[PDB]
Amino acid sequence: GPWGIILESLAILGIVVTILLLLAFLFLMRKIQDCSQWNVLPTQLLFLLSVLGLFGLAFAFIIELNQQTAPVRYFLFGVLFALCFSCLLAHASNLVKLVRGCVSFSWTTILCIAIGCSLLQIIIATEYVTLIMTRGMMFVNMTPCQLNVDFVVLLVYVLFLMALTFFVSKATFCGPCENWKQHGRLIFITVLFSIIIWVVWISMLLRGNPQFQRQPQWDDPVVCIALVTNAWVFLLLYIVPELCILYRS
Amino acid sequence: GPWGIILESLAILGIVVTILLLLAFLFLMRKIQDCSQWNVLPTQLLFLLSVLGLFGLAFAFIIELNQQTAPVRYFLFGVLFALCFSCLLAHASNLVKLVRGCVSFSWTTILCIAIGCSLLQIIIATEYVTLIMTRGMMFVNMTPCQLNVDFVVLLVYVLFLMALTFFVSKATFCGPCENWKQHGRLIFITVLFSIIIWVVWISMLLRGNPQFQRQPQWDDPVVCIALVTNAWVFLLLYIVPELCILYRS
Amino acid sequence: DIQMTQSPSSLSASVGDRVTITCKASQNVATHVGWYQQKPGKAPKRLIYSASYRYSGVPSRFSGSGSGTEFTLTISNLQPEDFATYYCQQYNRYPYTFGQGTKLEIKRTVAAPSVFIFPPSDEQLKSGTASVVCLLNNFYPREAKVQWKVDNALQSGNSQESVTEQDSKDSTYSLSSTLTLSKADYEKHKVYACEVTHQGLSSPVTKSFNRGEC
Amino acid sequence: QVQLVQSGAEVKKPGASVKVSCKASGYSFTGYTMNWVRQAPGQGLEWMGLINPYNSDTNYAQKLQGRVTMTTDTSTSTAYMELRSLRSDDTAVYYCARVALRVALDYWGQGTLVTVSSASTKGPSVFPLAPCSRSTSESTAALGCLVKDYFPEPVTVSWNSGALTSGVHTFPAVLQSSGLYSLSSVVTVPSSSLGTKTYTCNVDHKPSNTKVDKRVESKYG
Ligand SMILES: CC(C)CCC[C@@H](C)[C@H]1CC[C@H]2[C@@H]3CC=C4C[C@@H](O)CC[C@]4(C)[C@H]3CC[C@]12C
Ligand SMILES: CC(C)CCC[C@@H](C)[C@H]1CC[C@H]2[C@@H]3CC=C4C[C@@H](O)CC[C@]4(C)[C@H]3CC[C@]12C
Ligand SMILES: CC(C)CCC[C@@H](C)[C@H]1CC[C@H]2[C@@H]3CC=C4C[C@@H](O)CC[C@]4(C)[C@H]3CC[C@]12C
Ligand SMILES: CC(C)CCC[C@@H](C)[C@H]1CC[C@H]2[C@@H]3CC=C4C[C@@H](O)CC[C@]4(C)[C@H]3CC[C@]12C
Ligand SMILES: CC(C)CCC[C@@H](C)[C@H]1CC[C@H]2[C@@H]3CC=C4C[C@@H](O)CC[C@]4(C)[C@H]3CC[C@]12C
Ligand SMILES: CC(C)CCC[C@@H](C)[C@H]1CC[C@H]2[C@@H]3CC=C4C[C@@H](O)CC[C@]4(C)[C@H]3CC[C@]12C
Repeated sequence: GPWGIILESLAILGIVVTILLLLAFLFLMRKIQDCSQWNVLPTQLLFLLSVLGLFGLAFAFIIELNQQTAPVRYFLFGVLFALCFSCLLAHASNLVKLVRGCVSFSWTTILCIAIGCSLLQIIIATEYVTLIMTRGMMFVNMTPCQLNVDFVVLLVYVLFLMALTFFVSKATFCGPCENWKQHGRLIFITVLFSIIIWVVWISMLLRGNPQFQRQPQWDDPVVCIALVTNAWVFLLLYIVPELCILYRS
Repeated sequence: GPWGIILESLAILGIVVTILLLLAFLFLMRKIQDCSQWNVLPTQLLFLLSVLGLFGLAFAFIIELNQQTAPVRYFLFGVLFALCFSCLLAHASNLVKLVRGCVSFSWTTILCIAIGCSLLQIIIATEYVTLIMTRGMMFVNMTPCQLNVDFVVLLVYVLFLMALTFFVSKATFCGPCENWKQHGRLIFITVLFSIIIWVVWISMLLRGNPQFQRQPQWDDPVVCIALVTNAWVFLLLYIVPELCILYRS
Repeated sequence: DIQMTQSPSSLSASVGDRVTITCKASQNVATHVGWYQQKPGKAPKRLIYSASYRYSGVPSRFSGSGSGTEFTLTISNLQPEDFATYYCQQYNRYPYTFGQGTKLEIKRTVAAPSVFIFPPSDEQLKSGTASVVCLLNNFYPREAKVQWKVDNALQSGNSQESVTEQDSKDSTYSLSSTLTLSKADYEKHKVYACEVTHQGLSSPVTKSFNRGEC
Repeated sequence: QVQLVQSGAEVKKPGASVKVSCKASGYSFTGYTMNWVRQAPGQGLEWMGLINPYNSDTNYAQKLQGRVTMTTDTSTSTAYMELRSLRSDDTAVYYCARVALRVALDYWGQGTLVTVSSASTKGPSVFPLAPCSRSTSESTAALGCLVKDYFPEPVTVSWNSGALTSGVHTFPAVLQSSGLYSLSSVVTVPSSSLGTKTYTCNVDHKPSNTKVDKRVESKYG
């Protein structure tokens, strides 16, 4: 169908936009003097880089499922999504500690929370890919059900990161400080939309696609649609409002 | 050959000794009034509960590879050694926070550190075992070289835990208080002997065995000898001196 | 290896009939079974992968089912282009193993064969050998049993049978039995007969000739 | 779209080696594993081995190890299979089959026939097949041409090459113990047709360039 030419365009424009916003963030690193909201900026740079990685990875699902592209998908998908949600979790934890009235974390500490929370997913993904490509049969003799089950089960730590970020961002809603509540509100909205999208495509891939007798014709389309849509949610519900808030300061 | 009814007898004697050590530690856990020394009594019990788990696992190396024993080996070896070295690391960290004048951790915090420093190895081991059993050729279809390489590489995080415990137990030698550096000395000697044993048996399994033209009839005896020797080092160099020190009150 | 046994080896049916081919695996191969269709002289064609999925361009008449060690290919509405050889293959583990093949044949009414006999030519006799030919024209089914009787004696090991494929017009077979002898062996007997039996004939029919009356 | 084109049929001797090529087009050749499957005449399909073109990793069948060698050429995107120490049971049709993910052997080559025999290229010998005493009622007379002692396959036999199609049966060839082949081509005509119409068998053995055009009639000239 036309999903190979629409989504690719929706990828390509995204690849443009997440660069420009990246530039629109870097210049702000020369102009923001708050010492409390500046500490999140390297983490948001890493988040923008991970969104760019997601938009680039969408081509791996647009291009035919190959013995070359399957390790690329099975490694990069969970790793980049865990990087995004770990950056969101670090920002939400900084907001939790800021709304309560405590001194904000340094940017190095927030970057350590952003990177170290995504290292477990990196270890899991590299172990799975190395074991399949070395000890296994190089994805060759796997049924569509086996591949879908492995792809879903490989994302359990990412789902745990989603739930943890949801609860931590919800914890920002109470406290004596009110000017940090809007950042946590944006994070909460983004995580809720991401959770809804993830529930939708997991239910469609595991159960919806065999129900409509469209397996495995709809697997790569629903995963690519979910990838592009959630990357656009990351761009539009979190990054752009953060840019708007940081610009008027 | 000659390793029969010597390694097995040593394993049975170690089981009996460590059950007696469990009984003695449970007796002295309720017969102390110090709130600083008590904070390590739970986790060391878990340490002892790991050491016993080592000895019975030695039986799994007395029997040949088969199909019901190879996952048991490849899981329990890494899991139990990670538990042992994590308990040692938790005790060493509690000693490091002492000596320098600070208050000790709670027993819950030390036990949580011991569990969390081994949860990663648990995850790695179950991922490897499940992927070998389900999504790849099983252990009966693997060459001895591949089996030895996989067995050595599966313990990278355990080796990292050993090095971290070595460097933490080295760091407690500088301090005003003379009452706590004896425990750190015991931990340092135990970790150094474990490092020596691990280097010797890894070198024997990976490189010494093909150079001696005897493979794989010196794979299981060497791993079982190393396991029994390290468990006896854990009993005699750490558990018995801590028992003698704790008995003086 | 994993042995993959088909049942039956060959079955007969008509256009519009529903047929079922059963494949049995020695070991548990989960659902990693494909089904292929091969025509005489052409490469095998894909029909089924993963024991229940159809490739693109495969008609909906073919349906795969089963799991474990029991698999089934079902053709609902038979077509003239569906008559071919069907193979079940497993790809759970290496090496790949195929079935022995189930040949699908057109079923029709039983037709009696037309039986003729041809002597060796004199040019062939000048070459050195002699060949007597027994021809069976359009008949059904394929199972026809031929005896070579010379002077009311049964010879074995010196006859070769050629059978054509099913005809595209009336779905009938044809058989040719060739008996080979030397010239010195051929110039020793005087009665040369070919007897055939088939379950479309009341009695086994024979055709005889003698050298000198040709 | 996806096409696998192999080389032509080859005839060898039972001490030689054979190379079968497989040109692949319409897809990324590097990212798909290639199997090689052989079929004996009249038998089922037999799997021989695989090669991954990305890293030239091969996997052969147990009974074929030591004489099968699989290579790939990425620049021309062609998979080669070499079989050494050929035997008479290695006469088979060979296929290159591509493996894609989630599926089974979905694309196949047209097949290359390798015929391993010690016999040389020989011209066919054509003999007539006419009844001893015809026209005893029963107007379903049969005539034939027997082609014998030829090598290699194939031979096309046509009765007058433009006229006789009704009731023409060309039997498959049977490999004799001498190493050569033989078949028969029969025709069914009414018992009044012969004696007023000529009958010839155009024999068109290509590897020997032999045409015989033997005429069949009951005895006489
Ligand atoms: C599976 C592992 C890697 C997940 C790790 C999650 C960590 C990084 C998260 C989970 C809960 C978080 C804490 C939740 C609440 C608070 C209280 C606040 O006043 C300071 C921040 C602090 C202390 C957060 C720091 C970051 C934190 C500890
Ligand atoms: C699989 C492995 C690599 C996972 C590593 C993650 C764990 C061990 C580490 C990586 C980064 C770490 C965080 C970095 C910084 C801080 C701030 C400090 O005031 C409290 C602890 C806290 C919140 C750490 C908790 C533990 C943490 C999340
Ligand atoms: C913090 C919590 C949520 C982390 C959970 C970690 C563990 C339980 C998870 C993380 C990755 C998971 C693995 C990912 C992929 C597969 C392949 C599948 O065919 C069988 C299960 C298996 C092998 C999973 C087993 C469970 C697993 C090891
Ligand atoms: C791979 C991951 C899971 C390893 C985690 C190791 C953790 C539990 C270890 C590594 C380094 C350790 C710290 C090293 C030094 C100090 C300073 C001392 O005054 C208090 C204890 C403290 C703060 C230790 C606490 C425990 C610690 C943080
Ligand atoms: C793979 C996953 C499950 C590994 C989990 C291990 C990590 C995330 C956790 C488990 C136990 C944790 C430790 C528990 C207690 C303390 C004491 C606190 O004052 C500082 C942090 C510190 C030292 C934690 C550091 C991070 C830690 C080591
Ligand atoms: C804190 C540090 C030391 C943790 C290191 C974790 C990562 C890098 C390690 C832990 C377990 C390791 C795996 C264990 C076993 C094998 C099987 C071998 O045939 C290929 C490599 C492979 C698949 C390893 C890859 C690297 C790996 C995933």
